[PDB]
Amino acid sequence: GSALPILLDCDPGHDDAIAIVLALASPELDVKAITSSAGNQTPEKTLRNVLRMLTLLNRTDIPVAGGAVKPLMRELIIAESGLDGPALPEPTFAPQNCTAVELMAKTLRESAEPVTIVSTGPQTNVALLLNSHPELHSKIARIVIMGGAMGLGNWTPAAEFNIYVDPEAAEIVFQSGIPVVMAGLDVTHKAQIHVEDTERFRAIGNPVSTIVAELLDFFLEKWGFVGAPLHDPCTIAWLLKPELFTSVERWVGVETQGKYTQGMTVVDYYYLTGNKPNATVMVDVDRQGFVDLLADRLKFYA
Amino acid sequence: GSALPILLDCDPGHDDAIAIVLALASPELDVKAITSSAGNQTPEKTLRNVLRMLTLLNRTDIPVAGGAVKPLMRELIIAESGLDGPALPEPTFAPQNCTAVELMAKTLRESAEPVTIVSTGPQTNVALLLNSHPELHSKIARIVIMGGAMGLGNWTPAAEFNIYVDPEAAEIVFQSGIPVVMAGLDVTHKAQIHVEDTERFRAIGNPVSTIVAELLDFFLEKWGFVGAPLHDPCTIAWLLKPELFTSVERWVGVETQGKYTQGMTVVDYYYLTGNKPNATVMVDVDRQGFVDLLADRLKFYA
Amino acid sequence: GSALPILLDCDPGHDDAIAIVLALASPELDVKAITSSAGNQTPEKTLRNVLRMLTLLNRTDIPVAGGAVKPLMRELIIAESGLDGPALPEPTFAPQNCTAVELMAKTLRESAEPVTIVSTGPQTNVALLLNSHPELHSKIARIVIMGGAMGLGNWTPAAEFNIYVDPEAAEIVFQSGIPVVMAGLDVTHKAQIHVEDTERFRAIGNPVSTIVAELLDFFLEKWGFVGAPLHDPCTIAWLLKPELFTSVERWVGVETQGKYTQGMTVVDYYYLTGNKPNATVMVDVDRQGFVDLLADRLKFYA
Amino acid sequence: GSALPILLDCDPGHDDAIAIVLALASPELDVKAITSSAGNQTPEKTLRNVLRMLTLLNRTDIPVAGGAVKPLMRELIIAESGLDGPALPEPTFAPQNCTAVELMAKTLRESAEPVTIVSTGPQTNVALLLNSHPELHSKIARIVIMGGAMGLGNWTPAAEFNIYVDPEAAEIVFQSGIPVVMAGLDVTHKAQIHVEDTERFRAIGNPVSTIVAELLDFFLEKWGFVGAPLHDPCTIAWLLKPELFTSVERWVGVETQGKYTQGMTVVDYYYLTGNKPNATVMVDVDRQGFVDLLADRLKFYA
Ligand SMILES: OC[C@H]1O[C@@H](O)[C@H](O)[C@@H]1O
Ligand SMILES: OC[C@H]1O[C@@H](O)[C@H](O)[C@@H]1O
Ligand SMILES: OC[C@H]1O[C@@H](O)[C@H](O)[C@@H]1O
Ligand SMILES: OC[C@H]1O[C@@H](O)[C@H](O)[C@@H]1O
Ligand SMILES: [Ca+2]
Ligand SMILES: [Ca+2]
Ligand SMILES: [Ca+2]
Ligand SMILES: [Ca+2]
Repeated sequence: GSALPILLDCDPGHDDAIAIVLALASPELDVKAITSSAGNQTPEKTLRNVLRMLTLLNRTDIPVAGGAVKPLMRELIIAESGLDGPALPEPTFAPQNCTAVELMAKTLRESAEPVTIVSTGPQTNVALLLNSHPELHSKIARIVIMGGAMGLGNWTPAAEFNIYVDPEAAEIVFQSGIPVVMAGLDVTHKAQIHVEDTERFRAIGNPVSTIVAELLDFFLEKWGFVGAPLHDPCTIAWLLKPELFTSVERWVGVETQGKYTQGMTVVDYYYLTGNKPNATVMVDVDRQGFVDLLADRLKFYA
Repeated sequence: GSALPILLDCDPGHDDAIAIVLALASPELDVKAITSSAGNQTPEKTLRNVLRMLTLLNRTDIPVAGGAVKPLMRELIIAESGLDGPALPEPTFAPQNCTAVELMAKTLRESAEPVTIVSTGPQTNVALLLNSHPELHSKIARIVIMGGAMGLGNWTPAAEFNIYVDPEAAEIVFQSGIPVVMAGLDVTHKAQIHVEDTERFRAIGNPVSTIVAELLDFFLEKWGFVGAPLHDPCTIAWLLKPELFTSVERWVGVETQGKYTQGMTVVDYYYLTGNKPNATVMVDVDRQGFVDLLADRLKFYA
Repeated sequence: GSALPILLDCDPGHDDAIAIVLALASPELDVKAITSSAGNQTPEKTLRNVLRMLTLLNRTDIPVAGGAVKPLMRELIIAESGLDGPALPEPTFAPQNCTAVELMAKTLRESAEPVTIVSTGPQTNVALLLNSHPELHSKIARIVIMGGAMGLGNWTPAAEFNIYVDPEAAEIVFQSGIPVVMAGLDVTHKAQIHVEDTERFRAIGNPVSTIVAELLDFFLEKWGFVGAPLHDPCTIAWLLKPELFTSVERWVGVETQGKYTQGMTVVDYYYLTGNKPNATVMVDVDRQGFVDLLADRLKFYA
Repeated sequence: GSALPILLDCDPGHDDAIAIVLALASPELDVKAITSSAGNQTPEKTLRNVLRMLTLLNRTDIPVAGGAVKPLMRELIIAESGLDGPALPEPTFAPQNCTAVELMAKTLRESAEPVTIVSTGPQTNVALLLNSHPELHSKIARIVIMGGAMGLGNWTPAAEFNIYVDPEAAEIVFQSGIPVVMAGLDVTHKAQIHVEDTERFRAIGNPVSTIVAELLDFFLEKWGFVGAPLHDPCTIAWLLKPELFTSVERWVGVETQGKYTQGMTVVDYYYLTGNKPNATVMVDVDRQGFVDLLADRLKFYA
């Protein structure tokens, strides 16, 4: 029958690109559209990068649209192409002549079943969709994000990059009443790709496994990591094999006003507030299992 | 030739309704659509009220769409129909099968010239349009709002109602780079309709002038007002006869974080900041001239 | 209140252009869109001509779309710009990024009341609308055409030009079950503009009355006419002042198969068939009254 | 990579339904939409039948739209549900809120590559698409029809049913300049399913192979057939395995005017006219190979 319908919103970005690769190697998922957010790079670059990845993967049938050019209430800060390392093809196809929100809305309207949204850059497009289309909330099964940290941030002391870029958009997502699943730094810093794992991917032997290895190569070349955290593919991996993860439901609030804490995801892990949980927070992963999943799925491109 | 194209976004609301009446009596203006915001009443009620007013005025040709159901990042607070007083007709037509933002976007796309947006409730729809359609900013001539106060607020000590309902949306408007014109309480509290003026409107003698009088009657039945301030029609009046007003260009910022000041419009009247002006702020009005304008235009419905 | 909503489909064409002028000088009518058919000239030229006329008339607010590039089942035959004579402005605006049928459909969907279609070239676009949008038939009040002849044709012995170009499309219109009103050659050959009438239009003295005179000049420079028949404006004139015309309801069939009669409108004037009437056929006009109407309306452009 | 994109337009109809089954069991094909034509049954029934088949097959992700309610220029004639025999599920999903032509156009616009149209009922929707969207012809790779007969007809002496229902639409398709491939009665009368073949399908053992057998059962219960011709699946079979067929390129004209020959496909097999070929005409099939293909593909539903 039909697969699980998903909308992927992202800002490639090496790990976003690997998330695309993993999703497209997974027949359990039906990627309905890919839209670009601005974060890792400027909106022109993230859009171009989605197109190049879909060109590489011979999935020009998936509609693409460029999203918001900046955060809701803040100027854009960025992380020279945004996908440096491998030689990638020029796009062989054009994005749709609409915005990301328009393409997401069209998908939700057209759909006969609730759609899962996966957003692995700043939450700007997702927030705009939620606020502008209250009539389509019933068509959203859940929103699976890469962003936030119960613990320390990777951009400012308290904040992870994606949330920091657009804290207001993230807060809108968490306040929306739609189930939210969060792959924060607590899980992604455990999802490390060691040099031996990149070697393993390279040894798979096909052009896509090679490109994935090259993407991983370039990024790697105080945190105390053995290998590089591979953040965005944790969202897709969780959809495919949730048994690889430990996840808890807690209340999460995004700080938008603090002097020293803008963009922090405040997670009420110990039930200190009266707040009902609004998110599933990933807190652990079987790292070898995660690597095994990526390696197995890369055989799709043989 | 063609008139000045406008998009009217509002939350009727007695003064919003009078603003509709004034706009539709003015051949210099071409009202392209009317959309409803939530503020004065719930979104179902403000939508119904737009429809009832257009039914009354025999302008069922103007497309109508309901907007956002709540503020961007806040729960809705409201000011039992929202237009109490006169007996109004049930709607004879349906709203468009799209959202307010969709209808605004379609208008801007279709337009051969920049369109003036007039927004007299909370700025929620306008902000969603600005953020979701960066490609359409060049199609927006200016945004004329009723909201804010250089001086004291009418809802909280520092904040006027429309801005207070959605401070984030108002801030997005003021930060947008599109010319903004503000009819705040500084001007609207001067735009008082005295009992003698309502008598004058009633003496015009047609069904619409009568309804306007009834709307004014009901609202009237510490501020030190002689008559009731008629806020929202100041936006339309400024478009028709700017010579009735004194306006200055200053920097305006909307407070979104303060303990005691959320929703305040902070106006740098005395050039104390380094900030370049982003708004035209109305600070005075020829009150009798404003009343004369309304009375003259009401003859349209003879 | 609101005016009579119309969709104008045409192939300018000097008389089509004069029909546009007359319609836009008439506040009783609300021209919702103008679309171009191919007939008098190629589809690129008729589209350009609509745009030039709307530019001249300062009505760039009326949306324009190009229609079908050829007849349904036949190659295009045409009557070097298609509006030769006057110097006309280059367009200052673009057509909509949709087809004529799409623009007509959007209009009908958006409308709160049945819309009158006026089609003064071949019926190609109208037929495509009727067949492709059966759900919108209830939104069409009537279809007013310029085309056909109860008597002799002006293109082949039995056929008038517009019907001859696309007989199948015309037959679809007449078979549609929507009220059809026909300004055929029986009426239009009586609607002659004499040299003295063109002088009168020229003496009105404004740039548009001058252009109309120039259009009439050029066309004029066996039929036994005193002046040139002004065909297409008879449709608009009938909407404005039906009392200027004598019209009868009869059955009309369009010949699509005959050896010698393709494109003939067969009118059962004497009730010789069992067929129920499907059209209002204009058979007479008060010519001076028609000229008076045009001259009076041209004062609009003073 | 991505599969071959197709638009399926059909009027189920037992063989149309089997064509849907075959297409959805074939990963080489990406069915972008299914639209309904009127022919075998009324338009309400063919639409319902598409929905029931997609419900059965768990492919509610494929968008569906109802098409034209009657032939272009003729009243509808039909072949009590239109899919009698098996118990089928009620639809679990709704058709799109647009017409067939609108859905086809949207698909063609959105597509990054030319799309193959397969039409197995009357050509009404396809013709409307071709005439109304000349700008999208370059997005149509080819049109594969079931219809016509080089030899004798199955509805009137000279005409096959699908062409007879709408000869004008078929003629528009053949005149369009887009490559046309025709599975006429010459091939479909050879594509017979014997009782032993239905037994074989039934022995495959899954719910879908069972339903296919039931559909074949009911239809069977002067022509000189051993088994029932299975017409519409020949189009899909030709796309999957053209080596099963013998096909020739010849000129084909559809008769629309004849006294005794309306709806005939006139095939210039012996090059007697000066006309350049406009169609690929299927003239032979490896019947056992065709049955083998259906049986192999039915294993998809195990
Ligand atoms: O902080 C993690 C995020 O930063 C970006 O660099 C990655 O794409 C990821 O989504
Ligand atoms: O505070 C003024 C605003 O409050 C509302 O009651 C009016 O409609 C006006 O827009
Ligand atoms: O035959 C009359 C028609 O021919 C065209 O030349 C005119 O525009 C008119 O519509
Ligand atoms: O004549 C063959 C056609 O008739 C219909 O009954 C079938 O579905 C097929 O498409
Ligand atoms: Ca990312
Ligand atoms: Ca208001
Ligand atoms: Ca004409
Ligand atoms: Ca069929």
